[PDB]
Amino acid sequence: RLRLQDIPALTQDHCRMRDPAEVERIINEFVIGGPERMQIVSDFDYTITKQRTEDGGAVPSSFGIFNACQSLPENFKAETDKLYHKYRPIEIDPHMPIAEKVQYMIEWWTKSGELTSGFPFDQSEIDQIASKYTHALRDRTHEFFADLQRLGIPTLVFSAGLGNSVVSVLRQANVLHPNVKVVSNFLQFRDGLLDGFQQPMIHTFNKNETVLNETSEYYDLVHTRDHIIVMGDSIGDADMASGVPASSHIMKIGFLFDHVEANMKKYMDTFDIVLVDDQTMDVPRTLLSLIEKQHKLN
Ligand SMILES: Nc1ccn([C@@H]2O[C@H](CO)[C@@H](O)[C@H]2O)c(=O)n1
Ligand SMILES: [Cl-]
Ligand SMILES: [Mg+2]
Repeated sequence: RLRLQDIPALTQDHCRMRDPAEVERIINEFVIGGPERMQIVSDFDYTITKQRTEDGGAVPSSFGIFNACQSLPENFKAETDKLYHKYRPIEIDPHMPIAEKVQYMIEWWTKSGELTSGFPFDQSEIDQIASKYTHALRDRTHEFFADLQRLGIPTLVFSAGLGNSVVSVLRQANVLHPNVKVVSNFLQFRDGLLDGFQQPMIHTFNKNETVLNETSEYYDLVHTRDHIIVMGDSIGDADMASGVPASSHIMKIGFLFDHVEANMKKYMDTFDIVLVDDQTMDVPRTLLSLIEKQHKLN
């Protein structure tokens, strides 16, 4: 019974939709269903953090947060810079198929894990770096996660980055509530020393059923959660929830900032909602608020 023209955040100029009718229908499904059937799957880097800071200030990735620590050997930032310079162009190569990218991404993550080995490391360094960027989350992220917790909605942060940094940022932002789980590449510690990352490897091209599916540990938390909101700033992010078999309705929300017109067609074909230069969580928040309205009514 909800109409799109009565939902202000969806009517704004930056909100692009290939098919507003299907979006409206999905929203109505969400609200009929209630919070108890809702689940969230969100990318971290430049989805939860800002692509454009209100200030001119730059925001580093999770890996960027790690690599900026002092406890690192003096060779580390050099070697990681070399690796990045090598594999980053490949990661964002439009012409290259994903089935060709995967090998090279495997190379990147492998070499990186092997780089981060043999020296001890303290979480508090990470924390010290991460505390400077709690102010760089999208506007109303705190309120968004507050909503999620209050509604008891399982929220997954699915990241191909460095989980320690992610968790540090989220914790220090006072946003990592009991309902929030993080699946990412986490540091592995052996006998007081680093030993790469803990299996399984999560790269940019397996943020999907190959990693998150019915066999996964997290599935038991959300096997009753058939209404999914997926949030991301990259095309790949759109398939993060492909491994949930009995999902009936999925709202795919994509945040477009870089190369707006070039990527607009792809993003519109990929996401149900495309948000252009939107550094807030006001749209997902809107959805949740409708769902909660219906919840109180019942
Ligand atoms: N060892 C690695 C592996 C990946 N990356 C970059 O971080 C992004 C995930 O947050 C990936 O998309 C990738 O660009 C990195 O900086 N260092
Ligand atoms: Cl990622
Ligand atoms: Mg991202």
